[PDB]
Amino acid sequence: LRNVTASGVIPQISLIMGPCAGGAVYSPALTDFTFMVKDTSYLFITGPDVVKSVTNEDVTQEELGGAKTHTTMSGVAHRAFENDVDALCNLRDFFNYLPLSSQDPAPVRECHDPSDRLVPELDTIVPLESTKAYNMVDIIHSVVDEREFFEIMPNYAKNIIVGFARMNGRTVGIVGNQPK
Amino acid sequence: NEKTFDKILVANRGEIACRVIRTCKKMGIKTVAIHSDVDASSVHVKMADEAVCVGPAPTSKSYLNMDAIMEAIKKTRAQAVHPGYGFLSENKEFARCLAAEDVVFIGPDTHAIQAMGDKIESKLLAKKAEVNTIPGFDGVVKDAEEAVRIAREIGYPVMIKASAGGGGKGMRIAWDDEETRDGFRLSSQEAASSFGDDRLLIEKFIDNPRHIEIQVLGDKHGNALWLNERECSIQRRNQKVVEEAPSIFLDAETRRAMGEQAVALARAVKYSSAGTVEFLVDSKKNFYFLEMNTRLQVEHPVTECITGLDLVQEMIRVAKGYPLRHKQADIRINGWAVECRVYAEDPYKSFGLPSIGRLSQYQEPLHLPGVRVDSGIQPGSDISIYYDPMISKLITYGSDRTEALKRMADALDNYVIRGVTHNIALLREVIINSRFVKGDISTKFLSDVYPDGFKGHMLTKSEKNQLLAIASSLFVAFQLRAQHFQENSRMPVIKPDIANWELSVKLHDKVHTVVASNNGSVFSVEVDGSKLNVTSTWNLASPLLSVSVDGTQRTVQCLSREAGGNMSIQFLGTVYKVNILTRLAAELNKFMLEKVTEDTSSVLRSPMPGVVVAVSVKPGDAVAEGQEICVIEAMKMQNSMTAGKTGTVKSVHCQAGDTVGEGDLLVELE
Repeated sequence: LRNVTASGVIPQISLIMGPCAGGAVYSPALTDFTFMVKDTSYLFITGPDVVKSVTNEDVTQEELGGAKTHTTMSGVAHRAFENDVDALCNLRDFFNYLPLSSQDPAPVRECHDPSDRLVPELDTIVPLESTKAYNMVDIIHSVVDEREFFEIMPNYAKNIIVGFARMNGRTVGIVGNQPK
Repeated sequence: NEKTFDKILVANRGEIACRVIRTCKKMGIKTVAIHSDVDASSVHVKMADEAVCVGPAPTSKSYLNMDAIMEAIKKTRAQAVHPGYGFLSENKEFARCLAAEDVVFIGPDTHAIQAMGDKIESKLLAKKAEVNTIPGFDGVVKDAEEAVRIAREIGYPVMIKASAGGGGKGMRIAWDDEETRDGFRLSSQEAASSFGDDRLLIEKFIDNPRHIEIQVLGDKHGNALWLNERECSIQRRNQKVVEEAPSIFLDAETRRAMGEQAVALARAVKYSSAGTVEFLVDSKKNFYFLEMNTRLQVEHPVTECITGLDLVQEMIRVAKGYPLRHKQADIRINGWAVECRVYAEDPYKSFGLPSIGRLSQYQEPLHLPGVRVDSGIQPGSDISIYYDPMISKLITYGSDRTEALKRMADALDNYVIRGVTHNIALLREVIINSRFVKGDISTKFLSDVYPDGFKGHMLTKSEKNQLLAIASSLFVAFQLRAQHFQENSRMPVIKPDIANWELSVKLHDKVHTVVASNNGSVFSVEVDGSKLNVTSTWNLASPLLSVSVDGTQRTVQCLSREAGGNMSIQFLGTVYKVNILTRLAAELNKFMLEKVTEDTSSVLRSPMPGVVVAVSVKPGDAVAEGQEICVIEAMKMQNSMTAGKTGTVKSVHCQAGDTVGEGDLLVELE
């Protein structure tokens, strides 16, 4: 209930760092973003034993609810990290982007990249022949401040790109088609 | 005020086309340029007043397709053609077609090019011009007195070689007649015992064969001027990397003797353009004719700087038939110039390996003193598989050799190239190398100085401490900037009050304890017990960061960084990967399990269902990283598959016209 009451009021972030089974999996699903640690965390309502007993399927915990499964197949997790330390560092970095509540504007921090910087490399990025693809991530990197881009679901549904970046120090959300 | 061709067509791509166009605009000549399909937006096409496509991307179908160029010349009413270097500079047939259409060719006559083209005649012409002899002996050496006769005809030093065998068995250098008699006797006995063949050959030998070449300028009137020599000894894979003028080895007497003999040869063959007479020079300053280049060379700018002369302008004036305005006595050596050709190659693989990609950012260091850059690329340029990897010629000029070498090192540290791998690290290390600085150089310099391979700069204890301090200061600066939010009335921010940052920094499998504090823009860093001070503006967005460590000025680049702690730093031209953690984070990291990390990129598989349009590789072929292996079509998008890494094709599992599926093996790389 509290999760649902807090949705859209204050950001909520979940980091799955170990086993997580049963109804406990639903609270992270209600939060805004879910991150997973590789090889040591998993999410599933029912464990492999019940799956084998009921549907006669053989699967391991990693296959059933591993970080790779939920970051590449189910679209449940947003990012997978190598370690607890790496995950926590990236979590701090990510938290830097968000506002504290819906009553506050988008965070604006000190910026060194000039807002009028030209990007001549984009003048020929798009091939003339519509049968050749390019990488939209290159355009995104060129346009944003310091070429820094925090991508969301980088390995899931790769035909679209979503993420966080900064323009003139102000947090922005990037959505783009991926012709590649 | 000097009449010249009204319009000129430059049949070349890359830096040379841009270089010629700049001169034509300077002289008021209108310009036309030829481009393949892929080079449509290249700087030369943009620079040219008019441009014409001459064909498909492969060079054979474009630059070497004379018919397409000829139609273009007719279409543009082009008065004259400048061929630059490579491609059709030396092709006789093109000159004939130009002559048929009454188009002036800016260069020498076909006979002069052909005469030098033949090795056998070129020597007879060199002997007749009385230039240092380079004799070739087709017959066998019968005895030790015939060996001495032949050695005197060739000139000392000579190399005695066995006709059979390999690996340098039965080879001897002889410096005089007595060493020839023993060298022949010993080599014949060694060859008879090792190979059952006593037949010997005698060729000239060159101690430390420094490659020294004299530029020459010729006119229809028959007047000729010698330009000062150029040292091009530093070379990789038979391709020159660093060139300098004048040579640090030649005195005023030898240099003049070389210049006079090069002009004697040029007059003997009635040369009518800028050219180069190449020599091998031994440790005793004996010089021997190698070949006479009959085209403007790539290393022409270093000569232009010391002489003060524009070779392209002179080539155009001679083509109009205007007489030369200079006499040998007017040609001085002013200062010192060094050129370092820049390539898109991995210096670490072999000495150079071709690399391909889009230049996502490119910034030349022109602002720095005594720097001239000859390039044919811009930001967004695509270094393609079809052509030479040369990014630019980087040239530095000084009042003396030291000043030129210092400005170069500074220029290489200030050169920004992003999106391809490049040889700047190798160039920068050659320029500062104690042998190169002393002028102890030969054509073997790169193999002698780096026998195992290029491993990048090697840091001295002080350099390592400076690099660690700079990295720690950069890390702390990023962390500090992370805390500078704008005012939030609802929730004021509370500054994290930290006086000292304790960091574990991993450089090369070694972990260093660092304690960093700051005051204003000054960072005090204790590295393993050594105190350093780092000062800078700490602009974290600019590609180049200038810092002062204990008063020593450094220019560093931050190529990439991650929240985890990884950081790539270009320092002294080399890219070092460091990993920075806080002390507590480093301590807690000890409980993390090392992962398998097994992910082979050798196998290349199909990402999505489709039809294989074409396959660009076959077993045994060499593929550079990022090089296309095959193209897959789906929903008419011509998807391209790229090689994971540089290597060869162990096996090709796909064929054109075959409907592949996702997760299907396409090719294997070693």
